[PDB]
Amino acid sequence: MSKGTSSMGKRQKRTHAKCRRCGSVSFNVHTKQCTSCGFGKTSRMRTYKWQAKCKY
Amino acid sequence: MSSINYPFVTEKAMMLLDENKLQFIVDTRSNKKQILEDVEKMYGFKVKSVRTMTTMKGMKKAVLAFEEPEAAHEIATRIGLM
Amino acid sequence: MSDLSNQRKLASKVLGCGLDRVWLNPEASEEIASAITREDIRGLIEEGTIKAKPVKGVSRGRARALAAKRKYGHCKGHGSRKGKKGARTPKKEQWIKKIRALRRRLKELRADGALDKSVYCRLYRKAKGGEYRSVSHLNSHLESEKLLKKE
Amino acid sequence: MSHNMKGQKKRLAKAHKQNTRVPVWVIVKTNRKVVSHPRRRHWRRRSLDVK
RNA sequence: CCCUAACUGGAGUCCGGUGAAGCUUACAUUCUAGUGCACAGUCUAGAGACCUCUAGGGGGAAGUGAAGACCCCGUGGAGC
RNA sequence: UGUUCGGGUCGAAGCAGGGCUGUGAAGUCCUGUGGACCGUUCACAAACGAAAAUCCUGGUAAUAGUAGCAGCAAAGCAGGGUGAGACUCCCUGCCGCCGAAGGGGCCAGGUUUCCUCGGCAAUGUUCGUCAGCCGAGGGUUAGUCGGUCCUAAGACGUACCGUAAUUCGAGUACGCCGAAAGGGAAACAGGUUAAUAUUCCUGUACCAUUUAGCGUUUAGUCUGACGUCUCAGGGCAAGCCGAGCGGCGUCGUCGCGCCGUCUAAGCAGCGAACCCCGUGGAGAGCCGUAAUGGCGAGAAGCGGGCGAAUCUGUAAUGGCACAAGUCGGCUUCACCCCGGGACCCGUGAAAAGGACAGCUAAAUGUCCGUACCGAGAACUGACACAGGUGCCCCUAGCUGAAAAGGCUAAGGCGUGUCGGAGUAAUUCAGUUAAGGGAAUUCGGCAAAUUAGCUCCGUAACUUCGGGAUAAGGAGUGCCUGCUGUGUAGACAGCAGGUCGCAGUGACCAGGGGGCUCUAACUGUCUAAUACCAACAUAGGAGAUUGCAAACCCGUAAGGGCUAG
RNA sequence: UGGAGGACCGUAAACGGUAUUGAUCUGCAAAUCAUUCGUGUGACCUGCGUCUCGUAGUGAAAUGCUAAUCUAACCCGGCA
RNA sequence: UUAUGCUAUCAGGUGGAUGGCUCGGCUCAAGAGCUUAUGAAGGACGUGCCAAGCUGCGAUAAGCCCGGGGUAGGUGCAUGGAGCCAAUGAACCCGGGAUUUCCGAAUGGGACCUCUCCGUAGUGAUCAUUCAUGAUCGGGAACGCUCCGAAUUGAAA
Ligand SMILES: [K+]
Ligand SMILES: [K+]
Ligand SMILES: [K+]
Ligand SMILES: [K+]
Ligand SMILES: [Mg+2]
Ligand SMILES: [Mg+2]
Ligand SMILES: [Mg+2]
Ligand SMILES: [Mg+2]
Ligand SMILES: [Mg+2]
Ligand SMILES: [Mg+2]
Ligand SMILES: [Mg+2]
Ligand SMILES: [Mg+2]
Ligand SMILES: [Mg+2]
Ligand SMILES: [Mg+2]
Ligand SMILES: [Mg+2]
Ligand SMILES: [Mg+2]
Ligand SMILES: [Mg+2]
Ligand SMILES: [Mg+2]
Ligand SMILES: [Mg+2]
Ligand SMILES: [Zn+2]
Repeated sequence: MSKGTSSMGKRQKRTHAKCRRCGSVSFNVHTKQCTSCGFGKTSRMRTYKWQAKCKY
Repeated sequence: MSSINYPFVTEKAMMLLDENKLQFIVDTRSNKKQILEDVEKMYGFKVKSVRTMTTMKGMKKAVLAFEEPEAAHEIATRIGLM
Repeated sequence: MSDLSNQRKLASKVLGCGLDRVWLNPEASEEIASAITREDIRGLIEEGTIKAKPVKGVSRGRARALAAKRKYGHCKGHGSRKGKKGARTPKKEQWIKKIRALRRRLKELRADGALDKSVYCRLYRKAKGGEYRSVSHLNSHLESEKLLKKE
Repeated sequence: MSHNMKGQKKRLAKAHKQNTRVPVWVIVKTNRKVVSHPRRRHWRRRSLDVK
């Protein structure tokens, strides 16, 4: 069975749900974490310095 | 906080009046107990049962059966439907 | 006429048949086109304008003639057999019917006094051992050996 | 017949009622300057990111 | 296979409808030889060549597709 | 930009074309177009000059009215409508497709695609009046169907401890979640809409909790609660046959063919096997089974208890052309009940819940889902995609071993959405082919041969299992009349007659043998060029370690192996 | 009689993917189609759930697979 | 009437360059500078007569109340129809209040369920105090402090 279009017919599920906290469809249904805002992992909002460039 | 918004007046909703039932658009946050108490306080007729459904407009519709015959007609005349 | 397709679908629902079973009168097309509700379709159905065409079954008469001949033992020769001997007559079923017939025969013979327990036991084991082809063979062995307590 | 909870169906209902044309009177009022909006879609396309 | 023939259905061919893409600096009806970065439709000297269209198989355009994966080079990498 | 001097609605900038000057970069003027800004001196600045970067962005050619709209399901025609317009939309008939899937049900997913009306610019591989398209409006009703409840593998939270620290980390303790295919309290038939219907309505039921009265533990057990293979018995949906009745078809002759002849839950009644209890006393042996078996440690026989599916009645008036509606028989999968056996170096979940003491009445039963598709057009693969998800679970008659293949129902379709025409080469896929028969070719690649079933017969070699369907031979249809086995369904066999080139007549359906290499074998693999001799395997051997072990993970706290 | 086996034949059930080096190769398809083939009671196939991942995981081991990406994935950042 | 074509100009189509305009951007300077359990920021959903997006607002939902300024119109981006409001002083602006769904630090429990379960109506976790009470939590463009800490690269390796 080809790794291309044939295996893409099994895409009848999800790995990420809608996030309560931020509204992004980034809540991992297995790890119970939002990969966008960090909901379900931290009480704070997920932010990294590498999300932008070094400001210089 | 009243759960009752207004009577639903469509063809199918008006077909209920000939079986003494009356359909309302209600607050979707409310339940059958609140709908029954709100209608009984709003018009003072005893409610036999409540049927409720949610629509694809995001509304909640409640169908109310009344105990006293002609109560649906009396409320529909008081509102101004008939 | 515009589409009578809505009326045909409604009439197939009301008649409980398939869509192509529904017959719409090609002369009463404008009468049908005015029918919007299930009550109108019911009226057209009751007045014969709309009906369900007869189901065209599969007739089975020539299969009946063949089945009668096969019951008589014909049309069933080697050039007609396609399944293995064993798919046409399973062997365990053959043994089951054979041994049950033999055992019932022996039981009735022991019951009605024609067979005492000593020879009944040996005959029962012989039947279990495939010594007799059928009830007739067992009876023939009984009469040849004179094992029946005749009176 | 997938099974939605109350909120998932509410979000689907909002997506459905967003998929409407701009009113004709809005087009008249804006003098043909507002004739569409970005939430138009078709059900048989790239699906909703809602449910 | 000798050695191919006839026939069947779908394409193709012709008609109506619909309707893309890929090569393209230019010019261009060529052929021979020579010349030239030693493999030229365009240079040189000859020989040919009235134009347009259709069908056709692919000789040529060192046809098109892809900054050769072979070889070497780089004080370039990666894995082992 | 500073500064000097100006031009412009009596027409600035820009744009198209032209005149003149300048070696030139360029400048200026003229005509048209355009409608509000533009220059100039001396200086000063810069995000300051493009033909090139397989340059970037946009626009737009040639190709070209060309390829495609064929191959895996070659499907349409007549007549009548509608409409401005009809191969393509609607009706009737005829002719077709699928018919163990292209029908039926539904998961995930989709998310309004559902229904009605009104449209046709785009979408639809053509057209279109049609439409999953466009616009407007409408549509989803539950104590009993699911979720909800329970726990599974396994997550998550808090605490503790670690960590420089944390949103990081294993373990422990306590919690909590985790199944729309596991467990599970209870509802059926009919009707109703355009679209919902075990949800609304009619009829007839049932379950749970709380309350009130009437009575109370047996309490800790059982149930929930279980693998694979195989088989008996009983039942039954579907299926089939005969008779009556009621329709339809056929009717050149005949009297056949088809359809129907119905009936839920609930309630009440009976109860097969197994098991148990009381009698009984059975061996130079008896009793059983499909089979294994059983028996003085108590067989057969005889009584009793417990205990099914289903069946019978009632619900019986509902729906049916208020047309009939009455009967029998056979079989029964692929479903239900029940019991047996065999296998395991494999042992086949848990918990909620339920039962064991409840009866009567009244009240309560909230929340979420519910439309429709479920795929050759509603999902996913950018698509109305020949893939995948799903063939996931179901399926009528004949042939036949069969759910194969063929031909037909029901149901779904003529949309695996371009048509016409019939005339070259060539081409994709097929049919046939004299005589020869592998001479072809790297190589019998491709194609052809054989083919079902019954009977006869079957070699070398062998690990004794096999080789084996070896090989090689014969038969096979139809009709008439029968025989045997069997409770039956059926199965097996015989005699005679007879037609054809041909009787497994189509469909379906091995070609066979000999000698070598290699790997023992079934199995695994380069998703998308390698299905092999490679990997694995059982077998054989070696090594470490006595458990606070060997080996291994972690920074630690602590872990895997190890419930060993 | 019995009904064992990583037993046999065989399905366009399901799974796999031999050969045609066929069709297709701006495809129906960024791996499909036809015919022909292998397994088809078991080291079987498969739904849903759940866990294991980047010098890590997974692998009956091909450097195979880990979202069309694999001799060290992907995203952003170091980075102009 | 020489077709198919070729070259130049013109007219038109297509297209959106150029010019002109700009409520936008960018940079620099001067100020000002915390907020949230009295539930923030952020998100979801709802909210308009005809309303789909954005914006505002929160079931009192393009809004409600009071004081001041303003004064004759108003009804957001966004002059359409029809109404409504406004001299009882609206709109608008400044100040102060009210309302303020669900999620979210999110905090009665649980979230592939922005909802759901118990309802004994909710002080979740860690802490201080006498045990009335109180503190901490999330957010903020950069700046600040503490701790952990690469490689490309350069050295022409
Ligand atoms: K349904
Ligand atoms: K050996
Ligand atoms: K260097
Ligand atoms: K180096
Ligand atoms: Mg891949
Ligand atoms: Mg920085
Ligand atoms: Mg060097
Ligand atoms: Mg340029
Ligand atoms: Mg067929
Ligand atoms: Mg079209
Ligand atoms: Mg409901
Ligand atoms: Mg649970
Ligand atoms: Mg054609
Ligand atoms: Mg092998
Ligand atoms: Mg090996
Ligand atoms: Mg096989
Ligand atoms: Mg970078
Ligand atoms: Mg803070
Ligand atoms: Mg260096
Ligand atoms: Zn989030």
